[PDB]
Amino acid sequence: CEQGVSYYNSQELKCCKLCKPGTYSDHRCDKYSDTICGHCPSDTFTSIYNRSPWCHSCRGPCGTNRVEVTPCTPTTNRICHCDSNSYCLLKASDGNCVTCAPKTKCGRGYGKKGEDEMGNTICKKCR
Repeated sequence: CEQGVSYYNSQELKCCKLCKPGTYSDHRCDKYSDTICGHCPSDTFTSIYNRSPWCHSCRGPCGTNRVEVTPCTPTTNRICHCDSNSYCLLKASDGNCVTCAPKTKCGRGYGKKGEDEMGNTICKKCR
């Protein structure tokens, strides 16, 4: 069977179509027909070609101290990032930041030189 297109159905002894992101398996394939895929209901999603019986619930609204970098769409879960003044202290596997921390502010006579791998400010002295 073809990757991200179909899967092997041991009971029907044939490959059956996978459902595209934004859809889920409404009816498995059988001797007569191939998979029947339904549209994800509102506030739900599927991000990969799947055999899912239902779509996944989108995580709730981000909030004031977060920016909604990725909206909740039939193919995308909602993704929340820290604002530009902060960096993430604990990331979720999908990139969603659970915990934001403010970036270090450079003191008087200092300025931004760049950021470290964690996203925090690196300060240099101004000449």
